[PDB]
Amino acid sequence: TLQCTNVTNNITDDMRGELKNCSFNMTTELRDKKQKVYSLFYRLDVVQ
Amino acid sequence: DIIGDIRQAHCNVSKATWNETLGKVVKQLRKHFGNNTIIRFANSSGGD
Amino acid sequence: QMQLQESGPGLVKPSETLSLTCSVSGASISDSYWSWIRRSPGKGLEWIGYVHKSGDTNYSPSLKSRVNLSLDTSKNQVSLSLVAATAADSGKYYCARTLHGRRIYGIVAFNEWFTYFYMDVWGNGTQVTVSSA
Amino acid sequence: QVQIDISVAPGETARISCGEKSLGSRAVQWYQHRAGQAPSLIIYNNQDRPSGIPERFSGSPDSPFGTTATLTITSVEAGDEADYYCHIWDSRVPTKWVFGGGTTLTVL
Amino acid sequence: HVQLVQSGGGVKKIGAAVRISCEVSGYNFMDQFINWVRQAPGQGLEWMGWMNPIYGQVNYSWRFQGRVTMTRQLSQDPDDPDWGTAFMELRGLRVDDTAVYYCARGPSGENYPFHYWGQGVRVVVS
Ligand SMILES: *[C@@H]1O[C@H](CO)[C@@H](O[C@@H]2O[C@H](CO)[C@@H](O[C@@H]3O[C@H](CO[C@H]4O[C@H](CO[C@H]5O[C@H](CO)[C@@H](O)[C@H](O)[C@@H]5O)[C@@H](O)[C@H](O[C@H]5O[C@H](CO)[C@@H](O)[C@H](O)[C@@H]5O)[C@@H]4O)[C@@H](O)[C@H](O[C@H]4O[C@H](CO)[C@@H](O)[C@H](O)[C@@H]4O[C@H]4O[C@H](CO)[C@@H](O)[C@H](O)[C@@H]4O[C@H]4O[C@H](CO)[C@@H](O)[C@H](O)[C@@H]4O)[C@@H]3O)[C@H](O)[C@H]2NC(C)=O)[C@H](O)[C@H]1NC(C)=O
Ligand SMILES: *[C@@H]1O[C@H](CO)[C@@H](O[C@@H]2O[C@H](CO)[C@@H](O[C@@H]3O[C@H](CO)[C@@H](O)[C@H](O)[C@@H]3O)[C@H](O)[C@H]2NC(C)=O)[C@H](O)[C@H]1NC(C)=O
Ligand SMILES: *[C@@H]1O[C@H](CO)[C@@H](O[C@@H]2O[C@H](CO)[C@@H](O)[C@H](O)[C@H]2NC(C)=O)[C@H](O)[C@H]1NC(C)=O
Ligand SMILES: *[C@@H]1O[C@H](CO)[C@@H](O[C@@H]2O[C@H](CO)[C@@H](O)[C@H](O)[C@H]2NC(C)=O)[C@H](O)[C@H]1NC(C)=O
Ligand SMILES: *[C@@H]1O[C@H](CO)[C@@H](O)[C@H](O)[C@H]1NC(C)=O
Ligand SMILES: *[C@@H]1O[C@H](CO)[C@@H](O)[C@H](O)[C@H]1NC(C)=O
Repeated sequence: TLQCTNVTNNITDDMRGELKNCSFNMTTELRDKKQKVYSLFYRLDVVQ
Repeated sequence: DIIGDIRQAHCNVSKATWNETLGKVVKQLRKHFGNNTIIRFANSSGGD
Repeated sequence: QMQLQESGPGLVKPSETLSLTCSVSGASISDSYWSWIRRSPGKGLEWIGYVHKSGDTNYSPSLKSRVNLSLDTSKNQVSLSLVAATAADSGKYYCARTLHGRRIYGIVAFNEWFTYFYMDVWGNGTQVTVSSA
Repeated sequence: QVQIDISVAPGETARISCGEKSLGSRAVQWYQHRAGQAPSLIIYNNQDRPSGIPERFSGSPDSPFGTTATLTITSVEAGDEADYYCHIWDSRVPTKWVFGGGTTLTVL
Repeated sequence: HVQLVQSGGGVKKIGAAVRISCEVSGYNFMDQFINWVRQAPGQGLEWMGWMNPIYGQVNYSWRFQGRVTMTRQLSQDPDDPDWGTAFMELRGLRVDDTAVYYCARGPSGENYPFHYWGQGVRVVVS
């Protein structure tokens, strides 16, 4: 579940934020521990 | 992290060449539908 | 070559309007935008807002409902009015001339630019001190 | 904001900084404030300057990345003692209404 | 065989949207364009366009452009990859289109002329 927000751009009302800044959890090499990483996705790769 | 400016990816087509090519296409299409007829294009109207 | 004359009593009881008028002498009110700046101790001078040519002024988000601006054509002057003033807004006021700015970095047809305003002629400033006594 | 005290030896250049570098195309503003006299602008664009003010001052052009807005004072003069304030216009991160952290320049 | 059914007729007040569903199975759904034919009482058949479920292609008539949406839904799981549902949403209808709607189709490899037809959803406006 990507906890995600809007890029802090100078957008207008019509010009939607075409980059969504999403942060989430992932499993590293050590199977016991889980890390939190962030990335950027285009608007057509996330559904609510 | 996105560095620098944020813009919208875009395409350009040279107007004179495009208009002349569409004129040629109209000329050749008018042969298969009779000489005196009207042709008007319109963008795609749906789908994925 | 315009001299901006700031007339203001500089004293207003708490919870009342603080009104000052920057009268225009050298030029006409419809030559460039008019903006206002407030300097207070503890922070740098703040760009509190501006007035558009068509009277469509803009204010800072912090004090959008606390301060008001007006422009009159019969008398060449601009008017600023604080609403429900407290003891923390005392200091110095400047009425300044501002010019339109248009720097382009993307493609105009798709927007992608910003309108920046700057300063080229300032007033000599006025001192306002608001307190109970 | 904070009146940080920076002094420059006469005859040598000085470099003043404005904090909180942005991450896009910029339009920089740089104003001065001298006690007892009317404040006036110094820089209105990175490589464009107003008339009347002598050539001694200049600003950093942020056309390449990593070039923070640094105010260069070349051939300093005893009359340069003032307060220097920055008003940053920034593209990605939103409009900065309040001027940036100021500096106090004094001549030694 | 060639199984095709309809759903969602009825009577509606002017100014509302009529949804008509046509659900098809018994054949691979990728091909075989759906053809949406409207039949108005007292007159011969009229055609209001067709849809292609490969990519939701549409091709309307000279009258309905701006009033119709020929949407589709494929099968998500490969368990039953040949269960298709073509939806037609009609909007802002005038009082003069009380009719019956059929979702016809065509032969193997082509689209003209129609062989199979549907029982037909009847729509009336009040
Ligand atoms: C598909 O088609 C679309 C059609 O729309 C294309 O879209 C266009 O895309 C381009 C870029 O891809 C965009 O370019 C920007 O344009 C804006 C708007 O300026 C326009 O108008 C100017 C008018 O200037 C007047 O004075 C000049 C003197 O300088 C004079 O020469 C001129 O005749 C005129 O009288 C034009 O000059 C300007 O052309 C510019 O284009 C060159 C592109 O690389 C540029 O390098 C040249 O200098 C030339 O001036 C344009 O037509 C420009 O403002 C913008 O350039 C500024 O912003 C960038 C990004 O930050 C910056 O790097 C530049 O250096 C420049 O910023 C200068 O000015 C700032 C003012 O505050 C200053 O702060 C900066 O520090 C910098 O100042 C210094 O600059 C140079 C750098 O070396 C230095 O030498 C100077 O001395 C100075 O100190 C962009 O160029 C178009 O806007 C856009 N739309 C249109 C309608 O064109 C699309 O590209 C196509 N795509 C494909 C794939 O085909
Ligand atoms: C093909 O070209 C036509 C040219 O008209 C495009 O029609 C226009 O499409 C836009 C965006 O879909 C419509 O704007 C929308 O209008 C509705 C009004 O109900 C509003 O609710 C939306 O918020 C949006 O503003 C515009 O009205 C429409 N114009 C007409 C005359 O139909 C069409 O979108 C193009 N299609 C493609 C796939 O490029
Ligand atoms: C995407 O969200 C993350 C949240 O973790 C941002 O990361 C921090 O963002 C703040 C806000 O400016 C910075 O002060 C921190 O330095 C950032 N931390 C790290 C480790 O990067 C991230 O900046 C956001 N992305 C964008 C483009 O703003
Ligand atoms: C990533 O994992 C961490 C913990 O491993 C999550 O932190 C907590 O997650 C629980 C859900 O199990 C929430 O109820 C808590 O509210 C979370 N803590 C905080 C401080 O929010 C975290 O939510 C996961 N997701 C992300 C994006 O970090
Ligand atoms: C970001 O995009 C969303 C899209 O729904 C929009 O609602 C929001 O106002 C934008 N800005 C922020 C700061 O979330
Ligand atoms: C396109 O080319 C034809 C060639 O005859 C010309 O008549 C027409 O004016 C052109 N259209 C435009 C928009 O230039």
